[PDB]
Amino acid sequence: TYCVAMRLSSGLAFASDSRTNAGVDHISTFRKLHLFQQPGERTLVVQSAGNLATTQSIVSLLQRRCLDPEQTNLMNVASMYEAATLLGETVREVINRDSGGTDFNCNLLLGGQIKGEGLRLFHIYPQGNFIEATQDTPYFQIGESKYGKPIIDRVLSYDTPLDQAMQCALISMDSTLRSNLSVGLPLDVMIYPLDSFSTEQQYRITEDHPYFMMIRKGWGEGLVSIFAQLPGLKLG
Amino acid sequence: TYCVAMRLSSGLAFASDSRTNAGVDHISTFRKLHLFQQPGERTLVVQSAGNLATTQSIVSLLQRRCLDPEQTNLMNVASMYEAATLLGETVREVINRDSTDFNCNLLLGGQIKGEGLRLFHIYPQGNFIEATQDTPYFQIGESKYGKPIIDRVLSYDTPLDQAMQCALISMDSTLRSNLSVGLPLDVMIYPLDSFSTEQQYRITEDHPYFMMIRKGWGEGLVSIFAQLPGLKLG
Amino acid sequence: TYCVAMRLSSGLAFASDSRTNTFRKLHLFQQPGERTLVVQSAGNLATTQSIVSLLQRRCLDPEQTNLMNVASMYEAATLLGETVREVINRDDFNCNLLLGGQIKGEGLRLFHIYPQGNFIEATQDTPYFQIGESKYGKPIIDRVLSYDTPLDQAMQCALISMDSTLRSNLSVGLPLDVMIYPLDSFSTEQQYRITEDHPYFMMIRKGWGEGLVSIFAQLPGLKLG
Amino acid sequence: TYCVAMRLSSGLAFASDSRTNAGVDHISTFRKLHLFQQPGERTLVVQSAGNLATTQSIVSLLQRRCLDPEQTNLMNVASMYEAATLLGETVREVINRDSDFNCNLLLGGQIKGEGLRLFHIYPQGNFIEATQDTPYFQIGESKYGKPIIDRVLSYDTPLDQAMQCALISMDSTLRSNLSVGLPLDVMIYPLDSFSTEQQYRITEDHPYFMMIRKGWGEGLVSIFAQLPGLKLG
Amino acid sequence: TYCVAMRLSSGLAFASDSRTNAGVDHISTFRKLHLFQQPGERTLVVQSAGNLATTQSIVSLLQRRCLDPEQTNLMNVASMYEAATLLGETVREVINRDSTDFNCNLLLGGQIKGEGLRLFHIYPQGNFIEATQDTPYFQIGESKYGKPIIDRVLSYDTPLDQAMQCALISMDSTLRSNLSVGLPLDVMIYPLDSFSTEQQYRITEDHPYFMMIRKGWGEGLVSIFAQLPGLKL
Amino acid sequence: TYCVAMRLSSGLAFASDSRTNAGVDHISTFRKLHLFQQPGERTLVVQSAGNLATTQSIVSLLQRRCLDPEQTNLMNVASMYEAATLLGETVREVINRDSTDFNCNLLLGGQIKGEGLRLFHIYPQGNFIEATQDTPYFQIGESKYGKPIIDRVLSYDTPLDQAMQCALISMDSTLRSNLSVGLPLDVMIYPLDSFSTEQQYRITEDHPYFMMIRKGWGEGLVSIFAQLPGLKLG
Amino acid sequence: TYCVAMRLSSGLAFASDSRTNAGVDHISTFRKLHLFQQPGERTLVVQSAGNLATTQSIVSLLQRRCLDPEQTNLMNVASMYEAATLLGETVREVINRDSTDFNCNLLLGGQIKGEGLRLFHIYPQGNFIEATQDTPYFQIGESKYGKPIIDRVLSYDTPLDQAMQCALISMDSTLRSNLSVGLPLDVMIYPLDSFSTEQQYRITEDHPYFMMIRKGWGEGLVSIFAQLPGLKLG
Amino acid sequence: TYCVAMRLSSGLAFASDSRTNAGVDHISTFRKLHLFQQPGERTLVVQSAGNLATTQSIVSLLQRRCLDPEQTNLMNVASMYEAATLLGETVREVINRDSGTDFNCNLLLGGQIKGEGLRLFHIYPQGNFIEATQDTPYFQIGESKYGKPIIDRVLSYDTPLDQAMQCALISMDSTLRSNLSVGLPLDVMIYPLDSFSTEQQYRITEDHPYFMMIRKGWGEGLVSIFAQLPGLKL
Ligand SMILES: [Cl-]
Ligand SMILES: [Cl-]
Ligand SMILES: [Cl-]
Ligand SMILES: [Cl-]
Repeated sequence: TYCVAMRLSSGLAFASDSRTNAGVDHISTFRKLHLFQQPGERTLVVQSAGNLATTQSIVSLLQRRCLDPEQTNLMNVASMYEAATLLGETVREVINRDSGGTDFNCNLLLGGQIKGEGLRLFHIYPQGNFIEATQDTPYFQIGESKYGKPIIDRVLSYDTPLDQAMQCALISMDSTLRSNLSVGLPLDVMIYPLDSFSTEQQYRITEDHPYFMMIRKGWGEGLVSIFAQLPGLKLG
Repeated sequence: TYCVAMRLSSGLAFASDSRTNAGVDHISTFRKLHLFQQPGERTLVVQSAGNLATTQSIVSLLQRRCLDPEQTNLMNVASMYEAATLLGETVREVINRDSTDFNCNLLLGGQIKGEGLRLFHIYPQGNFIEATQDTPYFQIGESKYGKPIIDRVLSYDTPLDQAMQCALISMDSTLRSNLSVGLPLDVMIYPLDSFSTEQQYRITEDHPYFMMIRKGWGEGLVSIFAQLPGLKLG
Repeated sequence: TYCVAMRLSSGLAFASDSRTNTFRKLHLFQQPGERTLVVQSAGNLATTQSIVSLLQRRCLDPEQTNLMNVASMYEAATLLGETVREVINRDDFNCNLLLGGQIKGEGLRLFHIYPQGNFIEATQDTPYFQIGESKYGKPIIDRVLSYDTPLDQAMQCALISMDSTLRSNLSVGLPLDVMIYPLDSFSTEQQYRITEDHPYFMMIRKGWGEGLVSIFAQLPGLKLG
Repeated sequence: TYCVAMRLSSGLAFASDSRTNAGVDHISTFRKLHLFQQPGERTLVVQSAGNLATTQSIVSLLQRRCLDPEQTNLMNVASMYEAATLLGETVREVINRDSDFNCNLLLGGQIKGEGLRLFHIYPQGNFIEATQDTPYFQIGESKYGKPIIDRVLSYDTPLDQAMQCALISMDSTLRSNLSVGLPLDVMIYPLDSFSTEQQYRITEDHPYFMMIRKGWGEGLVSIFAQLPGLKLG
Repeated sequence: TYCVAMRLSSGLAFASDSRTNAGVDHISTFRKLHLFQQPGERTLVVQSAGNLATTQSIVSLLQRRCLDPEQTNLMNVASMYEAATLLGETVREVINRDSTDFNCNLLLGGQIKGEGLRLFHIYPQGNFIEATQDTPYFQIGESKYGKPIIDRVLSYDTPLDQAMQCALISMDSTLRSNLSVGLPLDVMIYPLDSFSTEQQYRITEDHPYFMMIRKGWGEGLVSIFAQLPGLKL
Repeated sequence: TYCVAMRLSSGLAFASDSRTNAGVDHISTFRKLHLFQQPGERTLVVQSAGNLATTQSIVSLLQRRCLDPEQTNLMNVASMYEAATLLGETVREVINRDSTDFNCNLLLGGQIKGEGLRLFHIYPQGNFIEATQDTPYFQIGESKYGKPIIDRVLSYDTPLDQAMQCALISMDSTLRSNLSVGLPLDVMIYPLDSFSTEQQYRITEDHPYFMMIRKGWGEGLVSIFAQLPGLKLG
Repeated sequence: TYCVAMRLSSGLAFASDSRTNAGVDHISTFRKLHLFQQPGERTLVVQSAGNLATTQSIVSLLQRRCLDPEQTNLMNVASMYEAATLLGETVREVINRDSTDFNCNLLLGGQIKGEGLRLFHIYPQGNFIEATQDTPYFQIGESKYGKPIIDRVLSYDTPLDQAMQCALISMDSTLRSNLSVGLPLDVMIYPLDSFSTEQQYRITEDHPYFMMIRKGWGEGLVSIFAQLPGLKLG
Repeated sequence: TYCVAMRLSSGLAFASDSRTNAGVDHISTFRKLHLFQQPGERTLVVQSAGNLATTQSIVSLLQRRCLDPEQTNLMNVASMYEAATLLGETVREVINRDSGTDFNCNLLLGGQIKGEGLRLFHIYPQGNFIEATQDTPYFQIGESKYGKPIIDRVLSYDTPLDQAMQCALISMDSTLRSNLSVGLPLDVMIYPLDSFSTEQQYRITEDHPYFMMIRKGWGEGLVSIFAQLPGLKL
């Protein structure tokens, strides 16, 4: 479980793995990127980490309540801030129901755009409160995140173009996949261009995916080449 | 707090930062690489992570007891394995006296004449594991930031100087990404059969070569990134 | 005790053994033309039988939430959790449940209920759940089952899985209770009890066993150098 | 962690994975098959599962005590049965010292003057011995790989096929539980040979292993497809 | 996290750092100086300390409610005092919803046309105090390191540029002594009656003047120390 | 309440204020610097902060036991480390008997013949940390006001007299910024290998040199500020 | 925080300190004597003690509302009793809004034309009492230290100049005895039927007369003690 | 209830009132100065404040246990420090029994045991305690603030015994005049250094000539000093 989200001037980039810990001996594939879409009006992405029972319930309840117009839901919230308030309430609702402790805890990332607004990205905590990405901290990570953090800090900034933000996300994934076996393919990624309200750039990245293979091989080879040509060690 | 140690065919490489959390409003610099040296006979290195009160006491006890020939100490143990057994005992002794608040992790590496290079990781519980050709390095403290470069370029047959280059790059990525890790560094190269502590160095913010390799690595990465083939998710 | 449930595009397949250490490990909550719910049990027998009995007894009370008047399978899963927690609070006794079936107005849904009373739902990415002594029978499921596998081949997969389990672990034993639930059918017709004398089960086991021995002998010779 | 050892009429076959759980967020590669060899006189194989620190200490102690003739060790114990008792004592010694800390071990090989013997040593230090009717032992994550062994292995199965059976068992296990992983360490011990030459490291790039996995998988899918149609009525 | 505000006769001076603790392994840069601006009419500065989720919700709710003319907001309150009461209400609202773990402190300083400069310190309870000529500045966050130079050099009558200087030296000493406080900085000079936000600046580690003033202060101090009379106890 | 101790290459420097909060409406003057000295053999300094009942009891018990040769005391401990352990043990003894209300912090520094200068910070839990060359000083009590000047000029190699000057300045800024700290002061300079407590001093409101250095420092700060480069942010 | 008010035959005398604790570790200077003056028609003095946020809100609300003739305010109330009532109402208003730790005490004194001098003590609950000839003064804050001198020398008929002397001696003893009370002071003499704030003063540490009255009282007192008859309790 | 004790170079001075609140409508006279005496060997004085029932049970238990040589008691403790420890144990003892802050008390314990100097303690309701030093040479319990200013301006560690008792009486007089919870008769005592005697112990009644004398002299003395002060120059 590793999800990352980036809020840039030109749009948002999302990447999630799918390797999930369901039990003592139950390691399986679950989608960790879900969409709430009203074409021409809103595009919302929810990413999951932590207890699978908890996050599946949060997504299911949200999806179900989207069908009830007499209730506050992700289709009739006026802004991304209200979506975050709503996500947080649902987090408390599900955790308190399942509880009798940190066992049922989750973290969520919520990102997107509602027509009438700019891009917004939030990190929701188990307590139900949340923080918002700014230009100074333009990305969020949830799950096993430290292996993939150094490359984002090296190359991502608020003004990084979308395609490069996504290359950065994939490289971040590559380093994580290589270093921690709790994170695993397939991947689910998405690029959201500003004011597009489009879900066309949604992709599942498997091991057989030709481009992910190439960027991994190219990056790896580039690094090994940089390393070999480093000037000789002079510690004295 | 981040320490790494590497056991290679030609020797050992050690790198430790010095930034320490002693109390919350008390974050300062403490050395996390200590030496037990017998010129021509043994070279043993201890790296510290976790509770500062606990690690300092363990090291002091080991240091005070090296001066007493009538008890087991790091100067009279016969193998690195007995050295590990002794460290393990002392951990349990210090933690049991002071009382996960008082927990520590240690790295123990070097050579005692008559045997090859050995490197151990000691746990709070006092048990330990040993580095092999398949898993030839250990990290303690805030280690994940710095792990990918090691997995990408380090193996048992990496020459000492490149292993040290790898450690420094590992530190660089850690320094950039987590503020609980901080300069100065204390690093050391132990060439096989040398029983020397001569290549022990303190790396400060002004160190010319550390500055150069960080800059060289960073610029190298930025260029590799820029030259990558265009995104094709379609 | 070993139970398996599969959620495919075209329907659901369930298989449970019955040896305990005979008790039913597959229960039906049936309303013809409206809903078909299957509950499977593994783990502490006292706990599981208590949970199942409360649920059945409450089906007789329409003024209470029960498996006959829940609006969706999601609510069915929520109810099961409440009952799990209710029994826990009242009284190690680990239990696991599988909940699968269909309520009209909704598609096929499948849940794994945990001892803590929380639960997960099967997806296209993870289209089956196992409870009980499950490791012996997992490799064949991974080899041949995917979300779009036909019901009959899914049931064949489940049976071979039982076979490997029956052969390897003596706490799992005949008879079997199995069921094929076709999409939108709301039927319990393809529910069957499989005993030692069942002709087709005998057939697939010998058929499967012989094939594997045949592939094995036909393998290219060992070359480890 | 998954280790299997097979005792046959013609020899022994051993297969171990190497994926190891050393600590929280520390899954690494460690060899789980170690050898105690006396050319022309003795060949002993020890396979490890469970707590890495415990098993490593046991192996290290055994290796170190082999250098001392004034002490009971795996070089001077008279039979495999005495070797098993020796392992068991060492298990208890290390566990009591380090005290969760539990391990399971497999012990197999031949001491000159005796036939092949194979033992499974438990964390309490006791042990059981392989027979002709139950001609293999497994430790670690073993259930996934058990059915294929029961279907095709017997006391009289030749060594090459026994090793093939181990490899398929490893394959179903690798595919089904991510705690088990490549590289592998395997070994074939021919009866009366006292040789350690047929020991191998199998990495992901190993051609025959790539081949046998591909061959077995395709075969299984063919048998499944050629099965008679479902008849539950 | 360290923010300071100074209310002087010729204007207001503000300085904020950006190092923030969002989670254990999440120390990041967040801006801690926010503006509510109506050209020619009002300029309001809000500084943040304490829980980030909490302070961001407070600022965001206020920003959103400014777009609603039918509701009390920072654009239609008549005095800086009503602004402060409004802040306190938003503080209690956020704390109640999200739940000292969620506690925050705020500084509110600025000017509404028809009134002089006003500066408030808002507490986690939603009540507040106001700066006077006797107590002309407030600090929030990690404040003790930087207090001695302010008490030493600042008074109600200090010219604006010297007040900003005091702030920068205050900041330097804090940076030098406590690692929870960190660059970049956000600073602002508000001259009396200007209703202007032009003099707002981001100070990075590369900022030429900040390097200069730190250097001058540091060498000046080291020279003062050396020229001290020899110790006579 | 503010205490600071510095361990330098040439000796140790100590300074403590005296303003103590003993009760709800009872803030009075109490000594926070106590000496255990055996001429020509040992000089040990203890500084106290936290609950007055607790620290006064710890000091009296240590003094009581110094008169009994049949039990471990500060007069017969072999190293400063065993002394720290003894302090930590006495802290736990008093806290448990009297019982965060009873908590205290202590500083312990000095020299025992046969070893170098050693300085410890003892925590209420009874464990402790040791000063090193990288962190050559400790503060207890109200310490943040007085830390920056120390970080600016103090180093392991600062000559003794300057270390004391730095301490007095630190004390001055604290006195000025927080009313829980107050004159008189009790200070001491311990030169390495001297084993003398001859340089212990009480600094009152009337102390001439302290008056001179305060006004001298204050005037100096104002002059430097004024000669700073003019503000240019545009 | 210490405030006193005296209602005498010839007028009123007021004195307050300024030391305020606004939060933990935030002890600073705040005015605790505020004026509401209508030249030739009213002179009202409000003195503050307790929670600063509470008292500052009370005074600010009162000041703002004086600018609103459409509302009851301290400028259009007919008598000091109506003023006390309004003050009590505002006390409840701020305390109920902000919500025992938001509590404050206030003194309200002066004269509104058409009635004589009046002085009130307003409590946190919003009710109040009024000074009479038998109890001609009120104190708020840290008051016990400065009470004996008032009881010994103050009466309803004490002249204004002597009354202020008593208040100053009351402060001196308090300043010397409790560190929550501190300079500068704000004092005022209000002569009967004057309606003037001409006699409003800030007393600093450098204030010539205050230094004189303090030294003079202190010196004289020590002299009295020396002239007492020898102790003979037997 | 007001008790004060002074520890000086030449001896100790004690003074206590007797007015006690035993119930809301039960305000009575009870002695608040008790003696534990061994002629030629020790003199201990215990002074009482707070809950009478608690205070009476403590003093009685100490008196009763003074009759049992097989138990730790105030007659066989080696030092005053051991006596304070004993009182604290008894304070906690009585409070835990009676509770199954209403039952809280404060105590003063002062005197001399042969072989030791003068010692004075203030015992807290928690059973912990502090000791008087040269820096704080007296303690007060009960309603103490009215009487604190005269002691601060007149008492020092080197103050002779007679002037110290005089200082205590004036302190009592001011308290009497300012607070109705404190009342005559008084119980006072002067203990000269190394005397181990209870002869200078006195009951001071309303009719006591010398106290009547010292009150009138001081009252007149103050009023005259007030009268000759320079006129207001604000
Ligand atoms: Cl609902
Ligand atoms: Cl020892
Ligand atoms: Cl890397
Ligand atoms: Cl009257």
